[PDB]
Amino acid sequence: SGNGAQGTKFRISLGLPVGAIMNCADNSGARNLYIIAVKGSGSRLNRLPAASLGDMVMATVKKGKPELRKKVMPAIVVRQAKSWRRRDGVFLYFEDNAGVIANPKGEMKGSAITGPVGKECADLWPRVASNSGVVV
Amino acid sequence: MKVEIDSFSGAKIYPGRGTLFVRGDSKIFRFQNSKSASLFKQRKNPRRIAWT
Amino acid sequence: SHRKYEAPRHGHLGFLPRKRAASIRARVKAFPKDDRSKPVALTSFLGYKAGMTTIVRDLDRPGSKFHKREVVEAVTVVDTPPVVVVGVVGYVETPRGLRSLTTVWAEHLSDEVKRRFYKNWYKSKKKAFTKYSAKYAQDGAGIERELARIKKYASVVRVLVHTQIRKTPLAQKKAHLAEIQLNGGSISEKVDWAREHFEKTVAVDSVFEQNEMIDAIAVTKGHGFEGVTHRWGTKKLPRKTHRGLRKVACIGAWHPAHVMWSVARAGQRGYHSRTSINHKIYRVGKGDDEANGATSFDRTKKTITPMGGFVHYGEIKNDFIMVKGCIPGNRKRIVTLRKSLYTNTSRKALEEVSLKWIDTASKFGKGRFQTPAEKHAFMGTLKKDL
RNA sequence: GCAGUCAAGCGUUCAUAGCGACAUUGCUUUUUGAUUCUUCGAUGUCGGCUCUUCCUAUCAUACCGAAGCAGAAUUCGGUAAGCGUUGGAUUGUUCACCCACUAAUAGGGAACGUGAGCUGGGUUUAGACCGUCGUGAGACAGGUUAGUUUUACCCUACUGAUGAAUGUUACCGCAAUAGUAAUUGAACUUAGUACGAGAGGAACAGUUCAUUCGGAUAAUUGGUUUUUGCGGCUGUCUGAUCAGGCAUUGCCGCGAAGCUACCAUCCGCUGGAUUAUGGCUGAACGCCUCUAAGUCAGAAUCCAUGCUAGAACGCGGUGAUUUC
RNA sequence: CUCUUAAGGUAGCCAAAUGCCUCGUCAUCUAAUUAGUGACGCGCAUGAAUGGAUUAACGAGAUUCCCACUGUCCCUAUCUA
RNA sequence: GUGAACAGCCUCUAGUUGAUAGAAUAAUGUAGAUAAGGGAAGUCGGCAAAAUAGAUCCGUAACUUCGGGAUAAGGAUUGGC
Repeated sequence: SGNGAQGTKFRISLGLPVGAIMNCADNSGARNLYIIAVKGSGSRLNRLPAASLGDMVMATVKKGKPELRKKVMPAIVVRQAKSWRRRDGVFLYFEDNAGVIANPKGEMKGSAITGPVGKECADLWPRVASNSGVVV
Repeated sequence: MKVEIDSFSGAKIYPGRGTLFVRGDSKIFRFQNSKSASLFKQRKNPRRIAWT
Repeated sequence: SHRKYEAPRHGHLGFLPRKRAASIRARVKAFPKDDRSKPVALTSFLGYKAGMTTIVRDLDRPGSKFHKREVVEAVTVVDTPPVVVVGVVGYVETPRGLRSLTTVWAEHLSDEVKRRFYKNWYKSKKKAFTKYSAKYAQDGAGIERELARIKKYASVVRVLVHTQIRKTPLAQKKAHLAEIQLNGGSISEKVDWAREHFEKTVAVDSVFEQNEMIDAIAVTKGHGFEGVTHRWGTKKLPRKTHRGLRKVACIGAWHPAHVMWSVARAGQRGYHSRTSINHKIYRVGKGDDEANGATSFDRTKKTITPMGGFVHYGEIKNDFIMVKGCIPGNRKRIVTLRKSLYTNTSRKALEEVSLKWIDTASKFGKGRFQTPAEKHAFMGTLKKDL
């Protein structure tokens, strides 16, 4: 996941290797988030680091407000297209990959999230849960 | 424990079976297997698929 | 010359050599510490692995996101008819190891076991224990003597038991025979228990109980001769490489001038002996029970057997052990279910389960129905029927 | 390159917490030289990829002793190589340099490991442009572009696989020897506590998860499809229909089974003895002293438990042992 | 104004396939660029048919980026002959 | 016959059915395919693969030697009756 988090996150399948670009689902003015690092994450020769629902990533904004581009900032993954399996046996998946810009403590830069947002993410990050609409 | 129903075929879904899609709006869809899942993706119409 | 980047070695050197097991029945290599203060009892059991299905249950684990909530788990079911006791073997301690001094057998042995002593039953004269039997003639002595020898010397005591493989869907007629250490108390008590049980039967519910953690011992599924890549999980070489790419590029430095026991090489994969630990009993089935597969929540009458029958195995008509998760070996294969060499306190290990529902749909395709009854209710009348 | 001895000095004061001049003793052989012993009827260059193993001058992780150690953070030092030591941008690069994650992103060896293992970007044949040099042919330790990577079937080693001879044949076992494995992080709680003027700010026990590794497994989900299993489609051929052939598996949708994925699920043991170190009793030396005798506690160490093979010249118990 | 040796680099162009120093400096593009591009120029050693500068079209030529694409890769699996 | 066609695919006439064979279907290959999520992070370098593609109708930039650029680009459509 990351650091700033309230709780733990049971393992969820990885969908977003470094280099993945996800839709930006806040109202910050960024359109993309491009993942360059995953806060969680350990090491294996040749393994790309990869994130998953509720992970904090480090990202840059490829498309979007100029004041917001050309720099690395933390983001949080709130939806993933790669299917994953919950402790209750259900394998679910979203229709896109989406993230929200955040500061290192987990406070969100924006103040609204567009789309649904998976519970696992919601639980890890109060401030995201707070700004979330539908959850799972 | 609940038996869900396949939202394309009306089929009984027991725990662990199939998959659950979550659309953009947030309409949740559940398929019982990968057949209904696929026909859904191809934008088939349940009303014209005779086994549903 | 100092490897440019560092990585962990592929594979575990504690599971070498990676050859075919000697026997298809994997050996119990350790029995639990004996506590001679409690009733004489078997320490393992023999069964046939039949297949897997799915469970639902509430979890009980304070502090977990999933406490007081339903989770859904793979289980595997192993066909477990009663085991028959036909011998006792006594072991003595020596400065060279445990050693067997005698074996005393039962007066009558069934064909199932007798068949284990032959390679060409159809045409043998089946003379197997026919002179041994006569030892019973004499009011006792020969037999009663050897029993007495085991009482006098003898330091550990195992019974000889066999499977009743006929009570099982398998084509194989030859039963499986094994020694199982008697852990209940006192050498003398052990052999009496053993004597008393000769020709008699022993059920699993006298060995194992719900929630128990047990070990499984079995030869692993064979796969024939494998290349390095899948055998060891070595990395594929680039697409560009000449002369193939499922290899390891460098088998060794120039010195030591010898390919070394630690580099990965093609050869047999599978058919190995594994002792797998910590498998929690989730059900102990009764064969006489027509609601095997039911629950205090799912009240329906149904047996554990899947619709269609366990694929590549058949039906479960006997007692059975249901174990959480999975187990080495494949369907049809003999498994020894051993009890724990230790007293786990895991919390995970202490949890008491109760199932809520046991899957029973066909495993032969995407089965949509638990019972014939449910299917007919859903489909209504067909063109066969009525 | 690395480590000492002396101690003038640094260090508010104070040589030696951490450092340390003038001098001075060494060690190493991944630097570079010096030499020219081997190889010029041949030993295939640089870098990378892949993979195994070894060293320790230890970066992380275990337990400790120091401090200019209040707490947190650090720094010096011991026992330690058991276990890890990464993802990228530019460059043929090694190196270098930034970004980024992390417990940490230590340093080295194995013919500057590793080309009948690959690659061929660089170097270093023959094409070619330029700059400098030259009357010229040509030259350049300058830039640039294009430039064929051969053989294993033999021995050995290594992986796995059979097997003669110990009356015959069968079933159940022992265990010498050899291998052996787990790893690291976070959150909750302890606690806004100990400590502190404040700013800040731990840990043990208990709980839930995760990382890297490993061994299996296939309920489930997903991948694969000559099930050529069902259906759909183009073109042609069998007069039409039915039903089929051909199109190097004609194409498309679904697709059981099998195989299989941190793309799936399950499982990964607990006793002793020690190291450093801190101590007990205690002389030597009527005092003192952890040490001389004796002794307690004690680490990711070691030895066992456990786990894998089972000596084809290690072994036990048991069954049946031939008239044609 | 002067010296060598006849003159003394005009018009242009430029770290260019010509720049040692050099991974030049500034700007741009990137999270990050010994790369690319635009600029700068006392240019080791650019420069006018020893042709200089420009240049539409063309190019299995060298080079940089972007969209699309994707088993190149993460990380491998499966099938046919 | 299909179709723009001396293409490809199937056919008639004519000609062949000849290029050791049998049984299996391990590894590793050679040749042919496919892959969830990501999308060049692989690599000296997108090498190899993949993606595009016929026709009709719309639409089409800089620049230019005014000829081009241009199938630029970007879109809709397509069977049977």
